[PDB]
Amino acid sequence: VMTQSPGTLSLSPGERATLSCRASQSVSSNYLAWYQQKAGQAPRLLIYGASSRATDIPDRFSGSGSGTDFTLTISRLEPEDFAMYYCQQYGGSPRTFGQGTKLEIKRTVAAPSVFIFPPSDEQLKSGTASVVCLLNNFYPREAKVQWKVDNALQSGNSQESVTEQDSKDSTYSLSSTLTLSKADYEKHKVYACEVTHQGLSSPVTKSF
Amino acid sequence: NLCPFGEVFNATRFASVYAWNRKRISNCVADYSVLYNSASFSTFKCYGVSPTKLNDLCFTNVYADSFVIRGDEVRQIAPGQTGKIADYNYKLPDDFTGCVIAWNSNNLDSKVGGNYNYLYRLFRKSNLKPFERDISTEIYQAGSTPCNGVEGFNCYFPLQSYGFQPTNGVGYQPYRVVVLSFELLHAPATVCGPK
Amino acid sequence: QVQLVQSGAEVKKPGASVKVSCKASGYTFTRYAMHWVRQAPGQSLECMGWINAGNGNTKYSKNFQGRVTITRDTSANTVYMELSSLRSEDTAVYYCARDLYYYDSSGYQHINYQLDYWGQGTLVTVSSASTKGPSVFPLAPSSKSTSGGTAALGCLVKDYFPEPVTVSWNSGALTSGVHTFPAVLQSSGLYSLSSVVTVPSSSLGTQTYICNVNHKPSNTKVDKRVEPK
Ligand SMILES: *[C@@H]1O[C@H](CO)[C@@H](O)[C@H](O)[C@H]1NC(C)=O
Repeated sequence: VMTQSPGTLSLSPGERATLSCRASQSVSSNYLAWYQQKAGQAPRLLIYGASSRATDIPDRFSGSGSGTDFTLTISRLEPEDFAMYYCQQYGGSPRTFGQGTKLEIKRTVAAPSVFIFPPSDEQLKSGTASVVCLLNNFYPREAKVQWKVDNALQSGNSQESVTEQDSKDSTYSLSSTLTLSKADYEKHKVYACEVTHQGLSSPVTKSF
Repeated sequence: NLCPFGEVFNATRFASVYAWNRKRISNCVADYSVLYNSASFSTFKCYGVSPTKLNDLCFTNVYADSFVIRGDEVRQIAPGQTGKIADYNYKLPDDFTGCVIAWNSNNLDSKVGGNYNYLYRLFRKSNLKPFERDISTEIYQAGSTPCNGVEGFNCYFPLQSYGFQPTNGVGYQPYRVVVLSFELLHAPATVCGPK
Repeated sequence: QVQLVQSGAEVKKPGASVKVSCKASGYTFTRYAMHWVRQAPGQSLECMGWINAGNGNTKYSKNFQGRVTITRDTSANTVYMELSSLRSEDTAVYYCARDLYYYDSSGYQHINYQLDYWGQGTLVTVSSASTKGPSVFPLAPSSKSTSGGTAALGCLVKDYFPEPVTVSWNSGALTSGVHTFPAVLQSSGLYSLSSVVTVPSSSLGTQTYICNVNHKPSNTKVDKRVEPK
């Protein structure tokens, strides 16, 4: 492969970021090309040959080539620059793409907002009961969701969108659902969903 | 007679990027052999025609374009390539019938201080059309306020010059580029290989 | 402009064959070559093979070899990738890209490594589970009396396959405070989706609130009203 480091490179806004790709027989005096992939979109070329830029690429992007290794440089950091960046070359085997580095910028830490919804009457009439915990407007994204039943921890059926998807606001959101039999909901007086974001642990409880 | 391809390749000086220099070669016979023999050329990339059949082919006109660019930018001089040089300074059509040849010129085109004689078109309002040259020296109206002839905030010179130092890296080291454009109009074939 | 257009997202049963098409526009189809690159979810890009539109000549990567055939149609400026006997690991986003081909002095064709332009990307989900209908269950106005400003109204789209499902509230009227959270792939292999809207507590009595859920893969549109509990 081609060594693109790290899996994550993080940089403050207004700062200059450097992403490194290194290989021995892949470079072999051959060309190295870099691409930009925004979240959920196809890659777009930024620099070709490590020193030449395609049109529609801002001047802040720049590149260098140093024998086995080369780099991608963003002198000025902007929220738009947030993406995953890749390196490519040709080797003895067919063309090689580097693993990629994710670029992160400092931004506003946000408070998680949690909403718990008790199982529906129609669902209970159906005989299938599901209780839902909803998490929105939280940054940074990392979060741990715990469902407690009568102050007793439950891992029976906890299915959560552990992957937090960034909203258009650039603050991440997540969903968690606990599925239980209808009798268990009535048998246990109190159900609660507790989420720990940073040190902030926010519990919300719903009950029959 | 003999086609003066070698004069283009062995010209003592070469044109700047801001204005490519073109000579039309017509009504002569050329050996493409001399070009393929020489080991001097770093880049010999042919688009739209196989180099082997070139001598057999007969062309109405053959245009030779000469300029000097930094070595990495040589990749920009190719069909359908997006870059500052390709989009603005010198452009090659998507359908191109010709070859791009380039060699390092650090021996002749570089000084310790640097040669600022060769320049590129840094800013232009619109991308240049294929096979077109613009030498305009109007200051770039980057700002909403017009430049009014003054270099200023949001106002920028049309051109900027490479600084060519022999110590500078190969990408920044000068490379001399000859573009051969082969023209077959519905016209008599003026240029042919003897073979 | 130069545009590469790719086929719509595909859901295929295991062991079936996927065919993904890349349209070409804004350039001479014959003069460039098309590469296909796959991205497994949250993974690095991998170049499976290249098609030369003029020649028709093909080359493939060894890892993907034995399953991928890349073809071309000169007329429609469209390139096709076909993969067969899909494994579960195959589920990924597949991209088409454009590379110039150049000619060496000896006359043999070579590919420029630069991938100038990319297709939008066609997603291939390989799943054992077959298509299932969406069940929309009301997430009632839960007046916990916390505040008069905020109310929580929702719908649970449950046990549906395949994705996507589109959720709108009050026929597109309600676009403020409406959060449609990402779906969850269950151990069932089925999908679960919940959409909420925040409205004034004064509004529940004054205005109705209906969630309009559409599941075109199953041809099912469920308009469920969310009445206070
Ligand atoms: C350029 O180099 C020498 C200069 O005397 C000339 O004889 C030769 O034919 C030329 N080579 C080319 C045009 O490839």
